[PDB]
Amino acid sequence: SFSESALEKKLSELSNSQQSVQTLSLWLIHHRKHAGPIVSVWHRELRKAKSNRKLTFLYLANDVIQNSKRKGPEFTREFESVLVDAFSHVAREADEGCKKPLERLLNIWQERSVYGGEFIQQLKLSM
Amino acid sequence: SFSESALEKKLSELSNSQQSVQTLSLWLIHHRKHAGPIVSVWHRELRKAKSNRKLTFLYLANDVIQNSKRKGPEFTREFESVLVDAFSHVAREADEGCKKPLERLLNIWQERSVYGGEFIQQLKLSM
Amino acid sequence: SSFSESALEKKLSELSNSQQSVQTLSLWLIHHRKHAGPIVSVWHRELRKAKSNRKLTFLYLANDVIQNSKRKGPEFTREFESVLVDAFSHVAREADEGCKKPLERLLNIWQERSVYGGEFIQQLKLSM
Amino acid sequence: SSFSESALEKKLSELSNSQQSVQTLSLWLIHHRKHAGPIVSVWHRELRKAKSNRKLTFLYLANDVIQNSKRKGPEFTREFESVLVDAFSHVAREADEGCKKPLERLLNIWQERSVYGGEFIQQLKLSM
Ligand SMILES: [Cl-]
Ligand SMILES: [Cl-]
Ligand SMILES: [Cl-]
Ligand SMILES: [Cl-]
Ligand SMILES: [Cl-]
Ligand SMILES: [Cl-]
Repeated sequence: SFSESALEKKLSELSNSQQSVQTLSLWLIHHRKHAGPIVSVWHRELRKAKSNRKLTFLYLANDVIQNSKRKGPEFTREFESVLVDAFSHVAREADEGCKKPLERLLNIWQERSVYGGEFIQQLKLSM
Repeated sequence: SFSESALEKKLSELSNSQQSVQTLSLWLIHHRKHAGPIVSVWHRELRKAKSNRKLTFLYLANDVIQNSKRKGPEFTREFESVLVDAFSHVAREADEGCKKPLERLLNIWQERSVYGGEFIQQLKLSM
Repeated sequence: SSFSESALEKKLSELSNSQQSVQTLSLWLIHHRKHAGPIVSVWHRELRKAKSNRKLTFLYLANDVIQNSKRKGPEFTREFESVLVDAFSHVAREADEGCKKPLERLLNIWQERSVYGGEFIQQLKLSM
Repeated sequence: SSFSESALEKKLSELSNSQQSVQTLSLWLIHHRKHAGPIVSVWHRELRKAKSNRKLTFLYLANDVIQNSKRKGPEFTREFESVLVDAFSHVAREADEGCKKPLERLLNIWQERSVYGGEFIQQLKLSM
């Protein structure tokens, strides 16, 4: 049964596993009566989610919208109200911390003295 | 046995699987006699590799350098000559096409008429 | 991009487990629906060659192509009908036959590098 | 960041299969080596709760901590010695017991959405 608490839990559990997006999309479409609150929760949770989890939220929106069309235009219309905000948020958050693995790599190298501090500084500056 | 052809093949097969980097690092360290050509091939192949494959090449360099230290300083020294170039290349390539999934998403939405052209244009502009 | 079996092989070798990668390739395959026969044939050839951890994405791609091809014509539904059961069967067998592969590859790393003594590896190995 | 079992649980829940994620968490655990006992205890508790596809990363993290902890002291080598065999055994059992999970989840999607008739699903299902 649908509950906003059940949704927060499934969104929190939304992983990188290939089945994750489509499995959740099936449950969301079964509960299309609640399309408005679903999108409201999705939007709130997309903003709260970490930089690396955000892009999977848009994949979820894409799968839900595309597959909901054969059932009703409610998901298409509900998502339409938040998508400009959603895309602009993910696009700037993608930019801010795109080199996060590179920054993390140099931090590991510094802390584990993989190279000397001067060489670390050259690598940092090269970014 | 080591061959630059055997290396190109293993680098080409270097995937996202958790074991991929450390498994290849074991073979590269066994063949540390060839550290110079290994790094030369790695560097050439890192540049030829696609944007999404490039970061795994640096993870490979990190694992090789860290683990080679108990055997000899050759990998540390050989990598030192190319790392400023390697990091600067990955850091700009990360930036150029960070929003590649977002750009690809909008292209799917346009082509599959998920939303009308005017709404697609708003989403594009929001990036 | 103009259709060719070589272009398709390169696209399948670069296919990743991401939704945007499956769906971007799916757009190109449906644009080239005139070649559904050769497309399905190459897809199946490349699926069998593919690494155990890459096989599942091929099935996600087939489903995305079939579902989205319907509004364009019956070509892909028809072409995949004859191979999808065998394609799924292959993935079913290979997933069982290569299930222990990540733990075996992990153990291989630990046999070579772990600082715990020899009996520890045997204990891990026995657990499997 | 100051050490706490709650901070560690949050860090483990955000731990990804990427090298930079395993190694960044590993830096923090070795900095907090004074708490090796409680760290290993939480790690093991969180590994068992973790989704089948997330379990393997915990083992990569344990190995990175043990290898890099040595130059700092014997705390982590000592603490992981007593649990790593059981931790590995759990992953060995769960990988076999949940091997067919991705194909089963794929079939679940196709049962709900596929445009091929009912007999097709049964044929896929029989292949497993
Ligand atoms: Cl509710
Ligand atoms: Cl549905
Ligand atoms: Cl050679
Ligand atoms: Cl080694
Ligand atoms: Cl299409
Ligand atoms: Cl450390």
